[PDB]
Amino acid sequence: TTILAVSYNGGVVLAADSRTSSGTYVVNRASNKLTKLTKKIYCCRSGSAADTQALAERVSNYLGSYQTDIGAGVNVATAANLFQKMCYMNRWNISAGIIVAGYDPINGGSVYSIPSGGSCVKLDYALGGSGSIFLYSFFDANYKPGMSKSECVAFCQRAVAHAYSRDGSSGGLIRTITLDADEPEDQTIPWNRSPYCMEKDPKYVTQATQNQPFSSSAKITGNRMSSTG
Amino acid sequence: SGHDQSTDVFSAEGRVFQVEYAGKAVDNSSTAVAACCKDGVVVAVEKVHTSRMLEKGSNNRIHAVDRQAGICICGLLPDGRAIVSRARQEAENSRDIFATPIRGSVLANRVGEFMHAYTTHFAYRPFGCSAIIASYADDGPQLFVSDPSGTVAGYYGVALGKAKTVAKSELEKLDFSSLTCDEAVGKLASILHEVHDKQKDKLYEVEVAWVCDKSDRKFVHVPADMVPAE
Ligand SMILES: *[B]([O])([O])[C]([C][C]([C])[C])[N]C(=O)[C]([C]C1=[C][C]=[C][C]=[C]1)[N]C(=O)C1=[C]N=[C][C]=N1
Repeated sequence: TTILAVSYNGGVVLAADSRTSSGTYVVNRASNKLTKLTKKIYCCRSGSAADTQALAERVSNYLGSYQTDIGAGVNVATAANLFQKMCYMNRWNISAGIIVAGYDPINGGSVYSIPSGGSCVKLDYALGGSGSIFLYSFFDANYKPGMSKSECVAFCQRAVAHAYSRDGSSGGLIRTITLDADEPEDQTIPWNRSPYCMEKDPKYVTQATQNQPFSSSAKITGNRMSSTG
Repeated sequence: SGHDQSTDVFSAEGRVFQVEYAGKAVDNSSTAVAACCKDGVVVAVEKVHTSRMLEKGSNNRIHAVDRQAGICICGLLPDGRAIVSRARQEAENSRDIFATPIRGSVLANRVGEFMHAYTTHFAYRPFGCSAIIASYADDGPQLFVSDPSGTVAGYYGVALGKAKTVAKSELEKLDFSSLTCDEAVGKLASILHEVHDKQKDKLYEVEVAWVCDKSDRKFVHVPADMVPAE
């Protein structure tokens, strides 16, 4: 699982892969780790597939019962204190890394990263999942803050594609959605139209010369591809 | 007297006779010749068959040590097979430990130390054998000769055997700088049919082997139809 959420001027861009894998076997290759809480507030979802699904639909029922009694819109800081309350009083029993990102008219675009420990940190961009450790040095070099909506979509799709190329846990589709003052626009690009893959990376075309022919010199001349020559 | 009974006995003038007596086992053996032909090395020997019923290919004195090198022996055949089976072990070590083919000057220096180590101890006797290392490693074409004393030396051409003095003068007429491996198989085999007499033995044939760029740097024997007939 590689999940991330990046803020721009208008709102936020949620990004995630699509694969639940029982250790080493792909149980599902079209998962949806972008969970709707309210219309403009979603959450990314990593870790245990059952422990985080039960939290996401328990928060989303407190959060819709709140919205009816208030009669107004729900702030993102409200939804991020319902995950922190539940991920802290269950922190020894669940495995839950949650990234809460959304839009509210008061504060604009907000990103909250709630790790497995149960803390809450408000950010500009957040990373999560087992594939997130590849993306710290990728965002230190290639990420500049203050992009547009069209640039954050193509960046976060290029960000996830570098993550599941090296990670074995992550893979599949790339599901992204933007949350701002307009309608929430979702987009799912496949594997075969992904912006990066190592199989078509032109520097991994040459095989590593392991299987040397039996020869008279120490001059390395590539692999042995035939029984005759 | 008792000054020539083992190997750990210097003479009154500093000589070791059991080494020098082993050198008479090579001088009474069949004729060997070799040549370095500026892209490879050709080695030819004469097999003295003692019976008409020996199979063609018996008693081949040329053995492949590595893919690029091979030792032909001159002297006693079973004593030289301990040299061949040792230099194969020296060439297997460089492929398995150092991941590199053994060089020509390094394989010969390992032969000359195995043959010398049996001339210093009382329980062992020296070899009745002169080993000719013909190699083509990343240091070019090499031609070495290890005598029973353990002395190695790089040569351009060599004659060993009984008529090694007449065949040495026949090598001085070749070139070794413009000489190729294409012509030298016909030349060196024609040395053996002129240096050797049929008035002692009736059955004698020649065995030639090379390693050069035409054989893809591989030590091979001849195709049977490249050798001159007589
Ligand atoms: B992602 O791989 O972390 C994913 C996130 C989930 C919330 C959709 N989790 C899973 O794939 C888990 C396994 C796992 C992998 C790595 C870290 C933690 C957990 N999958 C399951 O829990 C699972 C396994 N078999 C059947 C159903 N669900």
